[PDB]
Amino acid sequence: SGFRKMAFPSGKVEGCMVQVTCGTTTLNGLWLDDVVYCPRHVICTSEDMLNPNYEDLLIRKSNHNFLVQAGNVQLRVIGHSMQNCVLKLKVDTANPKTPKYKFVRIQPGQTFSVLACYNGSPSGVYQCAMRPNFTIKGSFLNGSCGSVGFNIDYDCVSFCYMHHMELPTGVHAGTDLEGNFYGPFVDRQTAQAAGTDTTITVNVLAWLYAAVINGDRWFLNRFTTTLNDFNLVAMKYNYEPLTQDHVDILGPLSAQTGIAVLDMCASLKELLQNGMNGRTILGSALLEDEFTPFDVVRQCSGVT
Amino acid sequence: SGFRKMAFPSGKVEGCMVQVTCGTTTLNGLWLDDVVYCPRHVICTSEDMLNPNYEDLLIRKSNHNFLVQAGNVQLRVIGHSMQNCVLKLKVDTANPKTPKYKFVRIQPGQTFSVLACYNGSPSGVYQCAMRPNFTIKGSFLNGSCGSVGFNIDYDCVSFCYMHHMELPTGVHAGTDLEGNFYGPFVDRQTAQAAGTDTTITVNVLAWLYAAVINGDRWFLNRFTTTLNDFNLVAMKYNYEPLTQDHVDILGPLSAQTGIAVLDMCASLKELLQNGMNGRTILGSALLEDEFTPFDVVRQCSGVT
Ligand SMILES: COc1ccncc1NC(=O)[C@@H](O)c1cccc(Br)c1
Ligand SMILES: COc1ccncc1NC(=O)[C@@H](O)c1cccc(Br)c1
Repeated sequence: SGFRKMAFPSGKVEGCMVQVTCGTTTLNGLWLDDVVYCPRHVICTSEDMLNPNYEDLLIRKSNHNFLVQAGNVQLRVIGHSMQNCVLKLKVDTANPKTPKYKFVRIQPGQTFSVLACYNGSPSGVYQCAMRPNFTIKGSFLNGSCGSVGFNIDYDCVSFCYMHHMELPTGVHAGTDLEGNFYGPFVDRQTAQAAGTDTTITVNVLAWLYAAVINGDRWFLNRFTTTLNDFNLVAMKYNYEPLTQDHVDILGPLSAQTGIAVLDMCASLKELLQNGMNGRTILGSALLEDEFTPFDVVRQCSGVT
Repeated sequence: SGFRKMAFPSGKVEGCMVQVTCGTTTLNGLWLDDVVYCPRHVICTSEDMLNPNYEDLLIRKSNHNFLVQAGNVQLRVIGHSMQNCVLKLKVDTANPKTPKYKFVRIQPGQTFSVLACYNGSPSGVYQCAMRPNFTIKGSFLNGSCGSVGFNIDYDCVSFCYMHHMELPTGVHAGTDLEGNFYGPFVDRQTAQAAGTDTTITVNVLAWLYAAVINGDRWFLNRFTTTLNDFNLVAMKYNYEPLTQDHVDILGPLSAQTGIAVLDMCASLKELLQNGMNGRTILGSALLEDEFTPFDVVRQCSGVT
């Protein structure tokens, strides 16, 4: 028992982290096989970030200008190319620590672990979720760019995020491993405000099932609701509309606990309307939305 | 910017996890050099846990009865001994992945990362704190025993916890790496209720400084207090008494923000007396106490 914001073990990703330097800018890179992936803003100076022309900036850069260091050893750069907002540095050596891996573009609401890095060195790991407005509420300082988000399915690492920037609102934006930004963000130091950060309803319900599984049951009530009635409440509280796909994905949790999805929705409805009244659920005084139904099952069953 | 419950990168610990089986019981072991450390209750059957005589149970066990598997390869056991509540299995091979390490017995209030394991395989990593009542609020299922807690200072892993049991209250108890339980708990399936779980005041103050550093300042007020006045409030709210050692340890955070420790105490006093009024601090609706002043500085400065 017990429920924690748990991240995947980071070892497989740690063995991929390298330091990439170009001119006077140093950030993190991801070394998989004979390719190093890093944010293209590594070629920029502070003056360039105002409105950079990455194609024109990359013309003045040769393979020898990209310094790639893995631990204390220097990798030899034999090719460089830009794919969207990432640079792919072909090195002469395949990473001997390359795990089985995939590049996946996640959907908003999905979760992933982040290995925060500085100068190619890991500092920590934490669990995140892609917000419905395509930002992530991370913990990153200057030099953390190139740090990646990922999920692990037994031995396969699915890289889904690469950190690129911090918005003036303190929230984070980045790309998938093909260099495509999540959301409308551009890799430019400009006015970029995030949209409405709605609550991931399916995740809150999954976390409510996790609470019941771990003994916290005070919020269970004698009521039920319908998808349309629940969604009227969810709209009022800036919660994502619940769909039959969401109900279907909560099936195993509903089966495990014996609490119908719509009954759990009615508990959530009353919690939205009446608040927690000074009470807590799984050590939290607010409704947690960064655990997917998959995460709850995984943690409550011990998937390694 | 941003503040997260961040764990240490787990790679160095993952390379130490092995599976230990004795009879029909399988749990995790920690392989460092040529020794495997695991909870001594591995020699018990379900019937034995009611009141086990570990010395008498260990007499019927020989080196060949302890099956130690690292990945898919079997380690040869050449010695076995009991140190307090841990078993030390001498193997014929030093772990090639042994990092620089220490065994440390932490104080209540200190934090550490846990690598939850099952059958010698890591499932996840999360940040924990030793509660003042010597329990930890973890996330562990049957088979997680032998999973360890640790801290990392650059390249050195300081192992501080080994998971042994779950109390009927759903909280967790375990030992340091010398086999000594934190708190009064015994490795026996008996009535063991935890003491009062007080709030780690110095950590809440450190987290309040983290909030100011990251932009959340609404809770700052025009007041100050004294250590004795603050402690009258802390006693009423089951908070640990604040000492001059605690004030001293919060010195760097006070210096960074320019907010005197006693002024921050006065903000905490008003938050205890008036609550959050439906507001949040660093995405939490309650006062977070599982970040030490060291953790806040580390995260806010990017120590790798
Ligand atoms: C203090 O800087 C950070 C803190 C956290 N995460 C990331 C950063 N870095 C930046 O945001 C910055 O280098 C930048 C500016 C404009 C566009 C891009 Br692309 C990148
Ligand atoms: C479901 O079991 C768990 C869940 C989480 N963490 C640990 C366990 N295991 C136990 O508590 C159990 O093997 C036991 C019983 C009595 C004394 C000892 Br020592 C160990």
